[PDB]
Amino acid sequence: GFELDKKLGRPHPFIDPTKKKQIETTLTSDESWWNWRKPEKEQWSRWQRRRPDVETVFLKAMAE
Amino acid sequence: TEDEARRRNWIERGWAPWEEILTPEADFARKSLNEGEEVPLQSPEAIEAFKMLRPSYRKKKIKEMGITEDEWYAKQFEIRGDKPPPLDTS
Amino acid sequence: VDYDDGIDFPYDDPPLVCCFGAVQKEFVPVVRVHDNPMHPDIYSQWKMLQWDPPEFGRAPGGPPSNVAISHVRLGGRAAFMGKVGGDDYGEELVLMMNKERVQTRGVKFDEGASTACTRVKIKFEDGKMKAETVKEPPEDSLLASELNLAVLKEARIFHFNSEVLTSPTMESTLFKAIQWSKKFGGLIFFDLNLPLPLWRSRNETRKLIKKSWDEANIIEVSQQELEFLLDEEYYERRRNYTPQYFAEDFEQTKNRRDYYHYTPEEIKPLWHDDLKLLVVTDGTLRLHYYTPKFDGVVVGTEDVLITPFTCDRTGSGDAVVAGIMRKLTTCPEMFEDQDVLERQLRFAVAAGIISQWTIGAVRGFPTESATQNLKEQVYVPSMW
Amino acid sequence: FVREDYLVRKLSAQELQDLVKGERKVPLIVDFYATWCGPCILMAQELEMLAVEYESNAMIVKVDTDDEYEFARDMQVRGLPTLFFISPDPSKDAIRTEGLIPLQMMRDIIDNDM
Amino acid sequence: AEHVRAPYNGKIKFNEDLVHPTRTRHGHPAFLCYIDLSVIIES
Repeated sequence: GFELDKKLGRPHPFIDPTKKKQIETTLTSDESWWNWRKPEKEQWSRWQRRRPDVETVFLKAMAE
Repeated sequence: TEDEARRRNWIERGWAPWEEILTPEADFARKSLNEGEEVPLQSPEAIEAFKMLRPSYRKKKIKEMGITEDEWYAKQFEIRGDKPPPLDTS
Repeated sequence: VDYDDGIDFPYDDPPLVCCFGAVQKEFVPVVRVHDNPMHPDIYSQWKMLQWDPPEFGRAPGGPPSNVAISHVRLGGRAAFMGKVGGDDYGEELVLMMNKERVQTRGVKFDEGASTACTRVKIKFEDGKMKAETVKEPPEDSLLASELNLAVLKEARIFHFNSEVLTSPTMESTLFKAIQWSKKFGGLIFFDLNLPLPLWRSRNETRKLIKKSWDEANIIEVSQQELEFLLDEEYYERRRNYTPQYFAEDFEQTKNRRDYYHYTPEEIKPLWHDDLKLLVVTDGTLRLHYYTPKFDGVVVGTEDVLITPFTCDRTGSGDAVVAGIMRKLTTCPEMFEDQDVLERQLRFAVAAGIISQWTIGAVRGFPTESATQNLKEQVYVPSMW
Repeated sequence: FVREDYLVRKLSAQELQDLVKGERKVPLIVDFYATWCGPCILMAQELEMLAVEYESNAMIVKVDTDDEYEFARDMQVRGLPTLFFISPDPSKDAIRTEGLIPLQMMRDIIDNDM
Repeated sequence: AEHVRAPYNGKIKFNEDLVHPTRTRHGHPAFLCYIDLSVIIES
């Protein structure tokens, strides 16, 4: 599996799933300043959709 | 002068120093902008206002003071300044 | 009634829907009096009433053929059931429905009739000129023997408008077709679209529509239609009310547009046992939905001012109804899940929004891809 | 000196009643329209073209439903656009057409039915 | 003015007692640093 696909260049995750850890627990907006609090309601952005391109279509086809 | 101007404001223009109940953000803005633009805060009131920006710190402080949150919220709406002499209705 | 028709088949996807009524070009049925007319001759000013419309014409509907075409453009399969003449205009209408991939196997031709032509006689009763129908047009002259039982068997939703109630032949044919459709398991979609005669008085229209209203599983009415059917003056007074001294909450101070959500207690007179979904549409701005279990509103929007020179609201309600049917035929959980219902109704909101950006109802019906793109652009990703 | 831009005349209910009552030599085409109706713009242009075609061999008039709503309802108008083709012979019966019918359809009706 | 940007997704770990609270020119609470502070990102 890993440590061999990474050596040979075969498709593999960038970070080994076994050597992976979560990021613990962060501020809960009750121990945070006002400027670092997540908004209560999701905000419309006009950048909320990912931009289409050739690379995504070709990668999905090659994954199929 | 700034003793008769205030009296004239009170009498002719209805001025009164009503209590402004502020959020921690507005209180910190008032207490911290009195020092400078980007300076290490030195006045203890500004330091306390900076600490109160996190409600967790406020909860720990009120727990140390041994009082619940509800009347601490009610403690905000207290009339500041001097009190008038009591009424002797004869 | 007694037996079945044709040969049983698994049937292809998406599920078929049937639109029953007249096939006409444009012809918005809902007509009322508006107090803001433009120049009687200069039609270049009349676009100003498209971006400041009368409230009854915010998202106008049309003939069932519009709904069928819109439903097919949104990715569904639809069939139209009706009669046209054997002249050039009837063939033109059938060709229009065929190029839109609407099934015309349910269309009956009449070689001796002129399509969309009605014979009337002009009389002068009590000093006022009037007319009375001599020979009904072929679109109002479909007989119960001319129905297509294969279509009624395959169709999962049966759609019709209250325009057929203005013709007795079409009324009898409609009720026979509803019997056939309910026999085979289809759902009845009543899209009111009250024509000009049916706005005369509340009680007369209630008596005229009560039977078809009670024969429907899904009903779509506009805000004006619902308020006319319940009480126009009460809601007019309620909208005009202003507190005398102070507002009861902060939001009342903003003088925002009224989006009053009718309680199911107010809807109670119009409710019956077989009604699975009632949708009240304030254009594309609001979609008030009512089910036996729950009720709510879907917040939408509109922007015809983004294209002032191509905007036209004709056909927007047809697009909304077509989107509703498109999501109903493929998402049975809409009738039972409120969150799913709102998420799928946002699709119909987007479809109605796009349909207002083009001159012409049929010409401007959106496709499924464009409708989904607009839905994902307008709403935040958590509301998809 | 300056020709008018529109040949289709707008009439009231009373004026239309007087026109129908009086002697008529050419076919009378009555249009019901509303300025808030989107399809009525195309119908207006088509009827202007038709009036240009039939110089004196037909009479094209229009009635606004925001001014004669009750009159339109009496005349069995179920929507817009709606046209009434009234023959000069009182014995014959008028024809009501509903929808954005083609100009050739109007020509056929006028030629072979009025 | 140079901006230090986070090089990884993670959790910021530093002691707030070695820094002095201030207020930015944008109105935000912040910490002024006059020492060789070490900040840990738990990626």
